[PDB]
Amino acid sequence: PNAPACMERQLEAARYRSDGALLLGASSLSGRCWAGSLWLFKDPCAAPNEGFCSAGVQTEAGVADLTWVGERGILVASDSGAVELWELDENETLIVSKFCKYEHDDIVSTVSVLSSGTQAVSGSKDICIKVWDLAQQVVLSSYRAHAAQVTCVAASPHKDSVFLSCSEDNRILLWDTRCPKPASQIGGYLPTSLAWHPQQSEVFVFGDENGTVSLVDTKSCVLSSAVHSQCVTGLVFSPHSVPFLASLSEDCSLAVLDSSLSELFRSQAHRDFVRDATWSPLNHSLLTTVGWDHQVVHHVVPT
Amino acid sequence: ESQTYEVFEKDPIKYSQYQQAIYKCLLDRVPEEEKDTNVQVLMVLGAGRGPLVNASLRAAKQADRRIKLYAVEKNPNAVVTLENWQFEEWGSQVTVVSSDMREWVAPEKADIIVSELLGSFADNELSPECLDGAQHFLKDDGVSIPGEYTSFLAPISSSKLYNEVRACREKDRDPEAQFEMPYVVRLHNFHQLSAPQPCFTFSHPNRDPMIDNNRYCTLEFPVEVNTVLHGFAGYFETVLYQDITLSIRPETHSPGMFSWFPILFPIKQPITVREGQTICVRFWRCSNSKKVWYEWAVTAPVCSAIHNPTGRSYTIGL
Amino acid sequence: ESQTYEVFEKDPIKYSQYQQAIYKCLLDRVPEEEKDTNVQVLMVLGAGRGPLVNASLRAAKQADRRIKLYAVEKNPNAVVTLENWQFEEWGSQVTVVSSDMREWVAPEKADIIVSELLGSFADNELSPECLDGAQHFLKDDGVSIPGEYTSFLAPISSSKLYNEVRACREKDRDPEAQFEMPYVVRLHNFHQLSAPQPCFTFSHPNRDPMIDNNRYCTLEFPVEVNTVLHGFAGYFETVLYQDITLSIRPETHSPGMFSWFPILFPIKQPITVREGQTICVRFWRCSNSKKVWYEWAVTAPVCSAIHNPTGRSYTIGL
Amino acid sequence: RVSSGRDLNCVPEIADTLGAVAKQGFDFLCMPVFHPRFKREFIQEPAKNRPGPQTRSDLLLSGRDWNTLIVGKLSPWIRPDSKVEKIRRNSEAAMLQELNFGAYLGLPAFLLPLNQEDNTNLARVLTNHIHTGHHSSMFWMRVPLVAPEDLRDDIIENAPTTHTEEYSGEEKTWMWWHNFRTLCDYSKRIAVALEIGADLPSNHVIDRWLGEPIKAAILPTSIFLTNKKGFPVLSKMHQRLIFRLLKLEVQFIITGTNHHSEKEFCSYLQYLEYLSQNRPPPNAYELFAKGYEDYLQSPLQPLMDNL
Ligand SMILES: Nc1nc2cc(CN3C(=O)c4cc(F)ccc4[C@]34CCN(Cc3ccc(F)cc3)C4=O)[nH]c2cc1F
Ligand SMILES: Nc1nc2cc(CN3C(=O)c4cc(F)ccc4[C@]34CCN(Cc3ccc(F)cc3)C4=O)[nH]c2cc1F
Ligand SMILES: CSC[C@H]1O[C@@H](n2cnc3c(N)ncnc32)[C@H](O)[C@@H]1O
Ligand SMILES: CSC[C@H]1O[C@@H](n2cnc3c(N)ncnc32)[C@H](O)[C@@H]1O
Repeated sequence: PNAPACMERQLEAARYRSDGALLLGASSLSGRCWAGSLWLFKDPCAAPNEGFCSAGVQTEAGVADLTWVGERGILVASDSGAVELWELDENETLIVSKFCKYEHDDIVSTVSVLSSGTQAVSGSKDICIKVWDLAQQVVLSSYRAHAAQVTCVAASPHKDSVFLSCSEDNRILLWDTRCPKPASQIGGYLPTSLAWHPQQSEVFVFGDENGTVSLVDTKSCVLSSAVHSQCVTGLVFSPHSVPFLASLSEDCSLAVLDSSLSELFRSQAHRDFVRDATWSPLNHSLLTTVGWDHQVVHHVVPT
Repeated sequence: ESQTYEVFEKDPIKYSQYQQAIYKCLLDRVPEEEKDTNVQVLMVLGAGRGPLVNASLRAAKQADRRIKLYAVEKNPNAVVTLENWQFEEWGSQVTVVSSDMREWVAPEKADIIVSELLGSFADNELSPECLDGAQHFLKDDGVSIPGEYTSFLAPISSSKLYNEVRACREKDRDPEAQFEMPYVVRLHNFHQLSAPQPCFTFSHPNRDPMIDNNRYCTLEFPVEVNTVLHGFAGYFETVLYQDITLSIRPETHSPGMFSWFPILFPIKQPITVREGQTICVRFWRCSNSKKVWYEWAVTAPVCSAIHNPTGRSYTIGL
Repeated sequence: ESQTYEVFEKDPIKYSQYQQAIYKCLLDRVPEEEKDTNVQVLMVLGAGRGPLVNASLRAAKQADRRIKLYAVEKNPNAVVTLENWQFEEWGSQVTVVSSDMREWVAPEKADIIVSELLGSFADNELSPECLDGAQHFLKDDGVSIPGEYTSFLAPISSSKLYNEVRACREKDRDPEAQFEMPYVVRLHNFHQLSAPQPCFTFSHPNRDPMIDNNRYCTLEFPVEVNTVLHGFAGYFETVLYQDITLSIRPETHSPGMFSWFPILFPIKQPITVREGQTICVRFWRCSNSKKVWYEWAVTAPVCSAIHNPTGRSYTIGL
Repeated sequence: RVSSGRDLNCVPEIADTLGAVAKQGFDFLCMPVFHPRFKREFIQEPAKNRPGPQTRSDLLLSGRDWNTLIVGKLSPWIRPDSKVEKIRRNSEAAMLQELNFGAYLGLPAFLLPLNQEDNTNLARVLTNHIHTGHHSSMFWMRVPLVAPEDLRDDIIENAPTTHTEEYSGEEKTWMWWHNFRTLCDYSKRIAVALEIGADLPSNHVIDRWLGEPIKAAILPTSIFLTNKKGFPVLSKMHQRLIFRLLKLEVQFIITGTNHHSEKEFCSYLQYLEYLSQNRPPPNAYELFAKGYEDYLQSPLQPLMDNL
């Protein structure tokens, strides 16, 4: 279908867009060639079959993280130390490279798009965090705030200048590019994943390496719960008015939590690391997970 | 290491014999009328980087018979090579197993097991113990390749090699430990005092109740010259299937093959030997649950001390 | 040896505690109404010359409960003692088994297992490994005596003991091997620089999936005096059942008992320690399929070399 | 003239990568043996029973290529001194696996990081590997001149950078090294790969590394200034350091992306060559001495002995 013959084993990311087309990133973390790829599925249930895809392309290197940039654009965190932007064509069959700037000195491990949609922030294994402009295709600022590998960065949903970050230096940093000193440290185990609350601009949650999911307010007093037995890789809120939090880990399980961090759903469907989750915009009770076992499981969440 | 497997693979005569050995065994076990009905279950025990897997594929193609391959290998570094080959080249016909053959719980019994677990003294890599432990998942009418192997010994006079061993004395161990351990060596400046004689033999599959791999062998070597004994050169022969053999015994040496140099069992003190006298050597293969080792002693024309008692100086790890 | 078992048996306090431990466990497991219906299956794992068998008999009589005894013992020399006792005294109530507990295929599951596999550092006789291997023939609601044991460490200054270890240098091994191995010693002319702290703990029956007996423990010892560290004294505590305990930890030492002297982990080089400084020691329990050993290192106030890496100087045989 | 290599943490095709690196004049290539992000489980199911190959085949290069042109790297996720018991145990098994594979390939060197104070369990595992089998493979400990915490940008509002002169505190990275090599009992297989930062520390901090086994000097691309022509150069501070390092005859490694995008990547190396040629030449002393550097010889006794 005007795309690579075969995609890679380790599925790294999975995102839904407005209408409900499932974006897929995948990396080869084993074998001769260690590259990555991007895929589109207008039919979510056809995944991850390469013969039944809308779009697909082979990248130069592996895909560490990606995110939906509107409906056409795809932003990539590459191992080469480059942030890559791809754009779907008008037909939405091909995927042409928009830009591919090698600015990071090491693997780019996390990326997130800011409110405006013309800007994004990246985090690398090198300590730098960089602010990008997608229009001019240049780095606006470069910040060496942490003292270790930047694990996760997360843009504020409704604030352009604000974003979170976390690193192996055991620092959760709340940023604001308006301040002269933008970073601000939020007061045991290393932070691995971040997620802003969709309805509340002052609230966020973070998962650690020990498996604890936590609930933090900007003002202060925090709530938490031992959800997973191993490191929490990602945290994604549902599109509901009263949101459910989907948590995913390296213990090869999925858990859906309520507002009070209480376990609602459990799914030991994956046999390998669970890498990403994405709620279906059409059906809010559906949730799609991807893992290194090369499964694309669709979960019926009781809501 | 990788380059240790590399030099093994750079011996095409050995694998051509293995190819031919399997080729014949396929024809004997599977008739012409059951060509595409019967799929033979082969199991390469100790697959390494997979020269036998390949040979088994070639053997099946020239024979024109169906096979199902396993590739058991304990070394996890080599298993990386196997799986990359298996993904790219072989496919689902070869099932790479990353395990000890003595431990592995087989999901199927084998018609043939193929191994390459032989050193310069045949059983010095504990091929007996490994294949005994892998024997349970062989069919009651199953074949082993090799089906048999024997070790040979011959007394040698070499003032050079004696003086070479002497110089392997190391800090923080017995002063004479170097004399109580075998060496792999291309024997050049030496004198073979008597013709090689068989020492230890092993048959697979072993069907002797309470299988014991401990041994004790007395050899008498008629000497026809005055000389001074310094050690015993070791060789081996192996029967792969029937008339398919490998050998490093000088008189029956496989031509061109260079995958095994001879082994040398030294002695602490040189022993003078007059013409007409018989050199009498005694060789033990000993073991416990953890180790296997050899001991040896000269008993004629004069007695030596027993070498390597309790494997103090040299053991082979189980 | 016989006289090694003799001196073990010449400690009546230990066995009275074992007697009392079993006594209580019988009462808890068997109610009054099931006195002559329920026969408890006891299994002494490592029976020796049978002090526990006897204690188990006494415990059952004072409790007035029915028991069925096994006496598993691997040492065949001791089994001679057991069988002669069993024939003359015990009878068919005691079933003497001559086997390893890790190997033995039990014809019945146990309600209680009783063991005496503890050394001066508790787990230095590989009680964890043995009881893990004997765990399968324990009932799902079965008890182990001891049910738990812990090892303790305390830094010591002794220019005497340091100089004593020094003088254990032997031919034909590492010049500093003597410093990388523990010693059982009645510590007399020494100074305990800090209070003992717990090092390694073990619970039986172990219910942690994929049971791992490897460990790594960091201890910080606050020193309140100037001194020179020469090693670490080792002690242990064990919980037999509940409030029934044995201990050689000085502060909680069982009164009268003399069946375990303290153990000593030396260091190659003495380390000066000022008042107010913290001595930081690191202890590993390591293992492979054949051996178990300890490694250790001081990290504060100055670093020492890691002692006994890969069990080069000292191993405990499996 | 100068022996130089290339550090990469991204190798999509091992054969193609070398070709590019070799064309740019580099002598060897520092790269991972397992994919940096390929995190592996060894205890908990079902991730421990992950199928398929764990990394690349050894057949992709010749034995000689592995032996001379490749330097191994420990994967970044491996943290043997983690506070979490699970991550510790996993990192132990992973560290041995990677080190064993390094020895299998017969690599001449292997990089391990010293990026924190406590590297005790790291040292305990490495020492065990050294005393398992026999190998001549060196181990280059990646240690920075200045710790990452001490060269971070002062851009955190409620956590300002230490503006105090801490004489002992600025020497901390040496103490990281000292403790590590002491634990390992001065193994001759363990050497330093000294990572040079943007801002060089005080002179005393640099003098600390005199008499230490420095085998490599890692140079990031970020530390390079740009001249009027528009090509990479170094400061007069860094120039004096490189001049000192050339006397020790270390192997210079280049790490990081091409910040000088307009020019080739050879330009970085060409500058080190430029510095190599432009040094004070060896006098009659150093001409003759060249060969006997730190070579122990017994004092002559022409009375007792006849020369
Ligand atoms: N399982 C196997 N074991 C074995 C066991 C062997 C013999 N062997 C050693 O024991 C040994 C020990 C050493 F330190 C070094 C080399 C060897 C050899 C392997 C190769 N070689 C011949 C040679 C070497 C060098 C050469 F320039 C020409 C020829 C030996 O003498 N070859 C096997 C092949 C298998 F498949
Ligand atoms: N399984 C058992 N293990 C153990 C392990 C121990 C301690 N131990 C040694 O390790 C050891 C090593 C030696 F070379 C010599 C002696 C010991 C002892 C056993 C006796 N004794 C005390 C003592 C000795 C002499 C004395 F005049 C007074 C008192 C120890 O110190 N006692 C057990 C009893 C069990 F049932
Ligand atoms: C090709 S040389 C012989 C091969 O057999 C392997 N081997 C030796 N003993 C065993 C065993 N018990 N189980 C599995 N493989 C083994 C060795 O790792 C080597 O790769
Ligand atoms: C009474 S001292 C401990 C006793 O336990 C025995 N023992 C130790 N390990 C085992 C084992 N694995 N199986 C059986 N007996 C054992 C020893 O031989 C000793 O007599």
